[PDB]
Order: sequence, then structure tokens, then C-alpha cells
Amino acid sequence: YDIQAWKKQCEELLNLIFQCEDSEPFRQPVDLLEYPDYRDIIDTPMDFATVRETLEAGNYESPMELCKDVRLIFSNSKAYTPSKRSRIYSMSLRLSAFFEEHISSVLSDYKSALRFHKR
Ligand SMILES: CNC(=O)c1scc2c1OCCO2
Repeated sequence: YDIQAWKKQCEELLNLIFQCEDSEPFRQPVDLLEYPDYRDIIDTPMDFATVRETLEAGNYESPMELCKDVRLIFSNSKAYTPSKRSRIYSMSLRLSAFFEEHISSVLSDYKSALRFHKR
């Protein structure tokens, strides 16, 4: 019932994601010189370095906020791809399945801790 435990658990999960080859296209902001139409399609850019920096600055109040920003990385990939068979889109679908498998317990444990605090 530790209400603060989610933060280290999210740092550890981000470390795993940065070690995965599938994260390489998503580690820094999309290069607008390589993709000059990107901002015509995508309203709010997001990347894993921006997520890690926001966490380490103390600017997430909950793991649900972190999870909304990671899911925006994946929805931006789905919106920008020209094909459901593209290389980079393929990489985002595998990384999303890995992220969702690992974040589920983080969210469950945090919500349980809050309910115990309010009991
Ligand atoms: C050649 N580019 C692509 O097929 C795709 S699919 C998703 C993307 C991306 O390039 C930029 C990053 O996000």
C-alpha cells in the first residue's frame, strides 16, 4: 500500500524500453527535416525522452498521467504511418504490447494504495 512506489517502477520500465531495439524510432522527438509533413498530421508530438524528463522533474502526479503520454507515442505512430505493414509502425505495435503487459500491475498497485489511504 505504498502510494509513492509507482515512480521508481516507471523509471525501471523506461530503462527496459530504452534497452529494446524497437524503441529506437521513439527515443527522441521525430526529426522534422526527415519528415517535413509530420506536423500536418500530428497535433501533439511525444517521445520517451520527454516522458522520462517529465517523470524525473516531478511533473507527473500519478502513473495514469505517464500512461496517457506513452499511449500518445503509439497513437501518433498509427496516425502517421502510410501502411499498417510499415517497418516503424510494426516496431510501435510490439513495443505497445510490451508496455501494456508491464504497466498493468503498476496501475493496479497504485489504485489499491489510494483506496487503502481513503478506507
Ligand atoms: C518512414 N516512416 C514511417 O513509415 C513511419 S510509421 C510511424 C512513424 C514513421 O516515421 C516517423 C516516426 O513515426
